[PDB]
Amino acid sequence: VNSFSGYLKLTDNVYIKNADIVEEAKKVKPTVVVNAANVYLKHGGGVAGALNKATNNAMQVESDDYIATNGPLKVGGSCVLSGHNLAKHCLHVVGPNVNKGEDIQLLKSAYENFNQHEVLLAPLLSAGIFGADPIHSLRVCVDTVRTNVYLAVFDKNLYDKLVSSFL
Ligand SMILES: O=C1NS(=O)(=O)c2ccccc21
Repeated sequence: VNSFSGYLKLTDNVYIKNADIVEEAKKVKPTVVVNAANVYLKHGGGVAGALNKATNNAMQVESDDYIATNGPLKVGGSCVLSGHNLAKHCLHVVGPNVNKGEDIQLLKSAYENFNQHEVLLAPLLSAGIFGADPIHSLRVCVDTVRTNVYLAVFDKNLYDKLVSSFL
């Protein structure tokens, strides 16, 4: 038994809710929150900008030190950093950005990072301002992630479409 409340069960291991991931993280304080990162860990907008704002920019300060030491992530890759006031850890995962021309086949590689963590609070990778079809992102998630994932979908309209179209 864990602390996640109000989720619809899609599969053995995947759950979904219409929720602001920031507000969900603040309430649950999960072991792992996933960020929809870019390779530079520049948390300007979308999920990343909202998570970073909720940390009072501490996420960005830590991220800048990480990049200065290690260089950029790979598209499809990840790193584990602090969760600050939101979670124990933040798993920064880079899904392909369709609005930059990145290979959508890299979405499966992105979701494979989640399998290194027993439980995660996450957004749909490559959705929103990353330009991918969220229905596709949910299918890749279900077909790739084997650990327990709690998906927060900000947009109520999209949430209802994801549930009602789920196979
Ligand atoms: O894919 C998406 N995640 S979201 O809920 O932020 C959203 C809002 C509007 C259009 C698309 C999308």
